[PDB]
Amino acid sequence: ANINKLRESGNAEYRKQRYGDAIKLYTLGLQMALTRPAWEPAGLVRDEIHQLYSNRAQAYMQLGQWPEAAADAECSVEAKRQGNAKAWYRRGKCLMEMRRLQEAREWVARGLEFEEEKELAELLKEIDSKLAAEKASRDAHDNPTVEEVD
Amino acid sequence: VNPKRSANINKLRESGNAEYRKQRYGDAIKLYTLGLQMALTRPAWEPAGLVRDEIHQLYSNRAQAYMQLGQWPEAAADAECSVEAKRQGNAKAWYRRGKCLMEMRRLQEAREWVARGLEFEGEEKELAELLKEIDSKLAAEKASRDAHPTVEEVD
Repeated sequence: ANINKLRESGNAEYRKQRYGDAIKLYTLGLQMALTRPAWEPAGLVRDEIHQLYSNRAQAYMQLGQWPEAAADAECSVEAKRQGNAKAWYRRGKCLMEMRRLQEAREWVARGLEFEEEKELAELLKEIDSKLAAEKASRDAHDNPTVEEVD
Repeated sequence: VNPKRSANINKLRESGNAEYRKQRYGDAIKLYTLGLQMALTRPAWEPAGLVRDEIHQLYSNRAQAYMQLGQWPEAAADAECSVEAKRQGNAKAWYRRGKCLMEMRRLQEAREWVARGLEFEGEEKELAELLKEIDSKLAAEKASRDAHPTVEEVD
C-alpha cells in the first residue's frame, strides 16, 4: 500500500495551491489502487481509496468544479461510510453549490446519523436556513389553503 | 330539502363553515358537533355511504375551528379521527394534527405523523413543507440542548 506516498505527494501539491497537479497525483494513486487483481485482499487499499477520493474531492472543489467533487466525495463515503465526516461534508457542500439543496439536506442528515456534528451540523443548519429563504420567496411570488374549510 | 340523513348533515356542515368564515369559531364547533351527532347515530344496518363520507370532513373542519381557538389537543383528536375515517385524499387532516402536535411541543411524534401521512395519502407539498419545518426545528432544538463564556456575561 505504498500508494500512500502518491497521496502525500498530491497532498503536497494541494498546499502549494497547484490543485491540478494534486488531482493528477491523487488520480495516479487511485489507478494504482484500482488496477490490483480481483483476488487480492481489498481492505488495505480500501482505507487509502477513501482518503484519495476525499482529498481529490477537496482539490476539485478548490478548482470550483462541483460535480466531480460530489462524485469523488460519494465514492469516499462508499469506501468509508463512518469515520469519514469530511467526505460527507464535501458532497453536501457540492450539492449546495449545484443548487441541489433538498438532496444536500438529506445527505448531511444521513451523515450525521453516522457521526463530529460540529462541521456537519453547521453545514446542515445553513442548508435548511437557505431552504427557508426560498420558501419565503415562493409564498410572496403568488401571494393559504390550509386554513380554509371545506 | 331532502328527508335523507346526508343532506341534513351536509346542511349542518355548511352552516358550520359559514360561521367559520364569519370568524364565529365556537358556533362553528357546535354546528360541526351537531353534524357529527347526526352522522354517528346512524345504525350499523344502514348503508355506510354518503353519510359516512361526511365524517372525515366534519372532523377535519372542527379540528381547524379548534385550532383557531388555540385548543390544540381537541383539534389533534379531531384530525386523528378524520384521518382514521379517510387515509388518502385528506392532506388537511394529516397537516392539522401535525401542527397540533407541533404546538404541544411534541416534535418527533409530529415528524413521524407527517411522514406517515405523506406516504399514506399524498406526495403533495403542504404536508412536506410542514415536515421540512419539523426537521429544522428538531435540528435547532437538539443544537441548543446539545451545545449548552465571558462575553455572554452581563456586567
